[PDB]
Amino acid sequence: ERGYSFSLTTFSPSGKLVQIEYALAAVAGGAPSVGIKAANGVVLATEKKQKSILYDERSVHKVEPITKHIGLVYSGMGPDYRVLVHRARKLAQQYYLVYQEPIPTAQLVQRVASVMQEYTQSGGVRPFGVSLLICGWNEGRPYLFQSDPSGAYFAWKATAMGKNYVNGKTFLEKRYNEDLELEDAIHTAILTLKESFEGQMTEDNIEVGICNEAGFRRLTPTEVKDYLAAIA
Amino acid sequence: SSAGFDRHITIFSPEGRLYQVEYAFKAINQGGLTSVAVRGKDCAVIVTQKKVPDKLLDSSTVTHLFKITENIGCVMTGMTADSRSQVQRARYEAANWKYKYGYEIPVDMLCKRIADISQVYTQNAEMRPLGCCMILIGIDEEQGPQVYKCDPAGYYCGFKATAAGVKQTESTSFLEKKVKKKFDWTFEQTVETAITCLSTVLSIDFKPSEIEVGVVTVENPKFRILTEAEIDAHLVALAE
Amino acid sequence: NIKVLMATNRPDTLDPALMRPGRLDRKIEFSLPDLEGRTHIFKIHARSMSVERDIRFELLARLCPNSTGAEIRSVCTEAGMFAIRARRKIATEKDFLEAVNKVIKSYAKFSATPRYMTYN
Amino acid sequence: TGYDLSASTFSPDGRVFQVEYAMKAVENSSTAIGIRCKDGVVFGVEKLVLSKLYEEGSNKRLFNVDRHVGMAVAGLLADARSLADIAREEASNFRSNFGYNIPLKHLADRVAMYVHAYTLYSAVRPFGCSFMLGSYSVNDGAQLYMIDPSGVSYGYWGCAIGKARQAAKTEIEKLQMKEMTCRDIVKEVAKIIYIVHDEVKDKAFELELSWVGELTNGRHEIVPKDIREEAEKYAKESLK
Amino acid sequence: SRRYDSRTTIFSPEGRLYQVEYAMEAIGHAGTCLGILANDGVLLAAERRNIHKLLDEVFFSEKIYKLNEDMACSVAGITSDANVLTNELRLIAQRYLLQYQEPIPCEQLVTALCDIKQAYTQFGGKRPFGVSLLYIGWDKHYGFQLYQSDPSGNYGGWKATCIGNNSAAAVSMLKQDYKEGEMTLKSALALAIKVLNKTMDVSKLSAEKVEIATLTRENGKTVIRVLKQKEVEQLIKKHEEEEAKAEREK
Amino acid sequence: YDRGVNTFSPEGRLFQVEYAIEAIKLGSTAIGIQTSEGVCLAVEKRITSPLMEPSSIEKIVEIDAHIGCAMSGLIADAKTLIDKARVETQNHWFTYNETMTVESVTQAVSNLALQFGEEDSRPFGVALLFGGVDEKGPQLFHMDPSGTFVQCDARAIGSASEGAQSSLQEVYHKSMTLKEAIKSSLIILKQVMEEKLNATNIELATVQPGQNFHMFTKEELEEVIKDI
Amino acid sequence: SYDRAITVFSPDGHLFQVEYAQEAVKKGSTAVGVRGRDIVVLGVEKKSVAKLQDERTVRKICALDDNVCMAFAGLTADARIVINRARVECQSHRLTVEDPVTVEYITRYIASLKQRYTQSNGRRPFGISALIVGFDFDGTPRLYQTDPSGTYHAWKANAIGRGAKSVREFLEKNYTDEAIETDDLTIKLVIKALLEVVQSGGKNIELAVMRRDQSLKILNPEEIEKYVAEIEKEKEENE
Amino acid sequence: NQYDNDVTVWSPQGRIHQIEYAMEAVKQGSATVGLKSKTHAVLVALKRAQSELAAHQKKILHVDNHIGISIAGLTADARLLCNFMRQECLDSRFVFDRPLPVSRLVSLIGSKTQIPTQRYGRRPYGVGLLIAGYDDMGPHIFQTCPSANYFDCRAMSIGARSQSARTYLERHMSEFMECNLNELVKHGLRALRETLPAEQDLTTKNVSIGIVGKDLEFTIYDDDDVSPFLEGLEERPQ
Repeated sequence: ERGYSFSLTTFSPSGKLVQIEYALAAVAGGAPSVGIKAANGVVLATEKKQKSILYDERSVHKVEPITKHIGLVYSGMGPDYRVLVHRARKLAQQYYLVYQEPIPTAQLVQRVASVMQEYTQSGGVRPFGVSLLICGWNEGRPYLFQSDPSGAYFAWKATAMGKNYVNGKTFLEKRYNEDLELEDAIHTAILTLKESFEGQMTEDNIEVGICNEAGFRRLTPTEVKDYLAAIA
Repeated sequence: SSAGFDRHITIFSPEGRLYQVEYAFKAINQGGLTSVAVRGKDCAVIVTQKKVPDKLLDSSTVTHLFKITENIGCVMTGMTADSRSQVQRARYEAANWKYKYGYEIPVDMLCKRIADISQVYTQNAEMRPLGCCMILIGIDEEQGPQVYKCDPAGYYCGFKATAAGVKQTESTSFLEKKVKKKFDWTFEQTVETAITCLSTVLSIDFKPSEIEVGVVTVENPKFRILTEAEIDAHLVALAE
Repeated sequence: NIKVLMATNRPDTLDPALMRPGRLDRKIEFSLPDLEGRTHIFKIHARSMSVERDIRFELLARLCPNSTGAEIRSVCTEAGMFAIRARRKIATEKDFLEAVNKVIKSYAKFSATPRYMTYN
Repeated sequence: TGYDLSASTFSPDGRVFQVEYAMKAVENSSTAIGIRCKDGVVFGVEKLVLSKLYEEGSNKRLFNVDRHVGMAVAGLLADARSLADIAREEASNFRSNFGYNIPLKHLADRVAMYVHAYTLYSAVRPFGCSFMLGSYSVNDGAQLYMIDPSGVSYGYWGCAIGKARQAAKTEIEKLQMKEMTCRDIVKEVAKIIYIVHDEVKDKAFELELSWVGELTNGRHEIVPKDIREEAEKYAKESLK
Repeated sequence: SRRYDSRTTIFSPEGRLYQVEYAMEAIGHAGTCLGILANDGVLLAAERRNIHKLLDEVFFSEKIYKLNEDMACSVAGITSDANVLTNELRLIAQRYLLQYQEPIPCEQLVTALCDIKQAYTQFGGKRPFGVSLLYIGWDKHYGFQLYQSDPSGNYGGWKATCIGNNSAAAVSMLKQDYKEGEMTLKSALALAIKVLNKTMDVSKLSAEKVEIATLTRENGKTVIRVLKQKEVEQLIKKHEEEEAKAEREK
Repeated sequence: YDRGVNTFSPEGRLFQVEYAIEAIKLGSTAIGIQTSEGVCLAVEKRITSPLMEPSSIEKIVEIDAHIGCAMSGLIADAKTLIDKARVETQNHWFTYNETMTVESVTQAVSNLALQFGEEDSRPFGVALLFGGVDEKGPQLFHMDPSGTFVQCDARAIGSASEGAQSSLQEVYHKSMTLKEAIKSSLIILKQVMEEKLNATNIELATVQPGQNFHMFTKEELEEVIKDI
Repeated sequence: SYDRAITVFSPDGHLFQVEYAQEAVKKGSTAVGVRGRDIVVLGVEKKSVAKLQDERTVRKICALDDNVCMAFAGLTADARIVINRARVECQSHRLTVEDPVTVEYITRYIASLKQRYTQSNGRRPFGISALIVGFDFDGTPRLYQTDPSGTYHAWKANAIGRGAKSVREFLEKNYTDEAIETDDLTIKLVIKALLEVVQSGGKNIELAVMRRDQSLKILNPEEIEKYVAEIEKEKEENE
Repeated sequence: NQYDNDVTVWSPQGRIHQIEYAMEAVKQGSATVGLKSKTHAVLVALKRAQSELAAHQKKILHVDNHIGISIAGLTADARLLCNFMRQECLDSRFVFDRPLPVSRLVSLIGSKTQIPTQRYGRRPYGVGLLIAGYDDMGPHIFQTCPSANYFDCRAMSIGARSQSARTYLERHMSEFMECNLNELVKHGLRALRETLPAEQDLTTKNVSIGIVGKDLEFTIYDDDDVSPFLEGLEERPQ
């Protein structure tokens, strides 16, 4: 537009990236979420409270598929979320055009991490305020990855981001464990999302997606209401 | 809180904020307008008003009811220039949907498009974030009428009955008191709530030359702005 | 009755600067030495200690820009300064001016003494 | 401090100061009014002669964009000529492309989106010009649009731009748009252009009048100010 | 427009580049890497930053990046910036293999990287790279090599090296434990596990926290051997045996 | 307060051009004199130390055969204008088959004396002295960083400018000859220099219709100084 | 792209970044060099070597052609690009005019490049001084130094880096025309001049020569100790 | 004074300061006076010199076969709008094979000098044009400004203390219409002799006079064809 193109993200006198720290604080101001890998597939749980009774929960979805076997949720701000959602949507399809093969999630988080780290340095932008959880079932062992505004990427067994992630972190330190089943991950995931919720949790509050090894399937409020019935 | 230039451009505060968007959320409030959208069973009603401070200004130009396509209407709040500059991008992207994909655009996707362009206005640091507030209605296959709202923060957003602008912090509190009940929604029930929800706010109970009502209804799904005579028919039809 | 007086460093700020034209007058800007006026500060300094007649004040004047009378007061100082350091008595032109080209540059390493950056 | 300098920064109370400074930059310029009748649009600009300055007919703030559309600029002058060249070029694009003469609505949109388009970046400054647009076509009627430096374009029966703005639009509600022929409306403008801007501020002045409508058969031109000379014949007789 | 500029390029009025110093201060955090004087072998050392019991350990390399048949590198500092530099650097090595049908020697691989980091320091108004990474490998001419990177782009070849700020004590320990041509890889690995014992503050050197990647020249394999924990643990018990033996002098 | 690099003053003119004029004052001096027979010219090399070789320093480069030059201030800024001004003279000769006049050279340089900015960095810090003989006779010229190009009959520059001009109008008239002017320059030079005048400090440069070329060699200057 | 003037005029007439960025020249390694009538000799000092580690990668005397030697001060990082660009320039000169590269041409290349590298938009100026010594075609030896201003400038001998006033003041007591009537007097002249330079323990003194037709010879630490031997024995003869 | 920075920033009073500072650069130039009759146009300038030995810097420069302009202020920008002036003359001279009228030339100067007064990092042009020529409808005397507002006058003057020239011209504007050239020119440079202090000439070596006519192509006279015009003037009063 002008060619100003100077990076407003600079180093501190201590040596700390300041905008990445403040962006991680903006991650900490976001909605809580937790995701657990257990021995056949990966269950992602998010926590969506509409600010009024006027609202519609049928419109906006948080668990958003990327392929027919790859899901992706966040903990941060939605308007910065959907941009790299769409960037991952376009980005997987060049892999499906070149190699003619379902893209591995390991390759996704490499490339999306390259986009985000490459975006922290470019001409005059703030970084994204989004911390992603990316799941999927490739080659027989289901994966769960987490990215962040620093462009880094981790490989967690069962983590949690958003509000009270040290509370859900210590809760997922002991209560999460060696190996479960697909339904057994849902129980402890709804419990650890029931760590920091309000006085009621319905089919409109939570929204839970899974990855089978045979393929992705986002769940419906019928079973989302049936499992949390059965408080966790 | 503040550190550096965070009170000036769209970069982060130490607390996690970004002040330019939360200035844009009260960039709407200079307009002086209440606008309420109500989704009925088979219909949806936009209600607005106008201010005519001169006798020399027209009644034919100041209508905020802008038509996007022949199945999609919209109404605008916030400041005027950002509102109209949003409209040609809405019309233009609707027309490119018609050229590229060959079928009529759902009202859902246009708010994702406008929300993403408003994100690109927010994301890049050297361009103003367009302090207008976008409100849509429309008809979809087997999904009834729909209402959506696009704030200048970049999220597509749409509910059962929503209103943003100046006075709407209490208007949403009235619509919570009016929606959650055992009442259904007929046509004149939706129109008769669309006036009275606003007349509870302003407490004026005024002439039918002030509120502009655009409506859509699945008998004839084309967006339609009511004539003043049938507006008067509703407005004295509510007076028992 | 005495029409007071005013002295300061920078023209700042705007409000006292816009108030004075309604009352005060005679705003002058230093000045500061002229290229031919740097020898005048050397004239009063020509009576200092013992000055050799071979010294040319017009030669060293141009070498020290924006030195006013303060920075060239050190010239005739560094003259007598290094004079006693070398145990000699008088100071010829070439004597101290070799140290003067140092006193301008070596003291300009940390700051070149601009006033442009003060108000800017 | 720091909130008024750039154009792309919101102020914490929620408005843009460079736009607000652009609004009152036109406030220092002289008064130029306009009004439409039932079959035409009458302009009038009061112009300033102190002692000698210019030959009669210098830098005329009445322009001529298309065959049937004209300007009446007030404010800073150079950017008004830039808008005259751009609106000229836009009428050339519509005339070349779609085969028929430009309606005043599209011209108001395509100019007003540029005037808005220079209020979103710190590359440029917002414009400091405001102008009238008068026109007449038999399938259209007489329209009169008003563009401010902020980018808002809408429709008057009559308007006024200048120092003496409110006092020069106070009296227009005395006149009647609906019945009067524009041949009366010429002297009905010149009476208050002679009345407003009293001569204690500036000693002398000089009047321009430009008149498009049904009598001129679509073509916009300046009236021959000598011909019928109806202005000062009424104006010297209008002091008592 | 220019009063929002942060001026990342200009000299600062005391003598030094102001930004490259604060670049090096970020390398001073969060990193620990070193390599050893070794014939018929060369080793790298790595310190686990995230040693929590909740990671997956499915990457099969946490701080070692294999960028050719014959070479590798060790990320220090901001990790994903090195995840730009290894894509760029791997593409440089592979295009040299395209242009010549011959494996890339390490020196011009190093300069081919450091001209880019240097290219961001010289001009741009741009945030510099914040990674100072190591290099190992084989070549036709010079056998085995080690190299060092800077955000300024100045590189040096070592025989025992320093990443990062905690490794200056490792440089004092390496000069105090110096030799000339002894590998005998159990001596080099005993010295390396010794240095990571006495430099790193956590006692007894837990077997998860460290990582060793070796490179043995085999014709024509040139094996980049990344060793598992089962051959880490008996090395740790070997060094603890040597500490229990060597402490008997007093 | 680093403001716009292209911003006017309150007086006011260009800030950075006005700052550029002060950069001429710390440069070395020079003397030009227009003669009816030709143009003589003088400069001082300003030897810094006996380490340095004295004859590698250039203050006079000769643009065409028939157009001399004299540079000042920062030399490395001057070299670019020299090398491109030569290209403009050659382009004149290869479109036109005639010698580019001494005037149009300095239009062809001073039209880009001001090209600084961000789009479309700093102005030049040189004050040139152009000599030469076209068909209009021996012309002596002078350009500044501002591009304000004017003819000067007998121009001084640099640090010595005030005393050299001021002393120089006293000793100049309309019918100066060449060898009068050549020894009329070195008097001013040995007044204004700080090192002792000898065979290594200064260099002369003359250009005439009938004494050409007649460039600049040593041991002429030995005869020139010893006539004092 | 990147439109911003970094280097502008100060109100007292100076450029900053040119006349300030010579401090990076002032805080680097020292390097001296004289020219003999037959064999030149240049050398870097204050190497500050780790003395247990590698040394060929910190070699900061290099070649462009065999005709031309390098030597520089300041931070070496910015000097690397100047060297490689100088090499790419001096090869196409071989592709043109078939004589080898004259040293004055390549010094005008580094000087002109460094000038337009100060002049342009958005570019930090180089902080190096450098020396370019080479016995040209027709057997004549000469030398030049650079400048971050970009003013090539022919000396008879060198002092750049830390304490250039010290060694540059010292070589006035060198320049008797006896030195150098012999090439061993030129080399031991350089090392004896580097006695007044930093520590001079026989470790940080790296010298290199060029015998007017030969490729440049990096001398091992073999006769540097013998020149320290005849220099210290000469100082034993000095009293 | 933080809003005195750039051309982008509006004032809180509504006056963009860079334009005002460029008007100050207009006033610092020397005086020049352009005035027309019904049948001719005459513009007269006053040169100044740097020193005694340097020749006086010229003002009036030839542009077309009928268009001539004076100048005050900067010089390099005068060469810039000079070269643009030539190029837009011989463009339409190349295409339409007719000369350009003046009144559509100056809109290219306004639309030329407009864009460097709006976008960031662009200064205005310190410029002092007094345009004069023929179209078919006679003579014209225009003036410009760095704000790009061009005025069709019958007589103006710009430069140092040029207001005294105006207050000369207003009491003779009723008599500056019918008269032919020989008294029109001296009626011109009487305003120049009021732009000076009253104790020095009014010499021959400095004043330059340019005329454009119907049977008279645009011509610049320089001290020596000027010497027949300066003869026979009245003495300056006591």
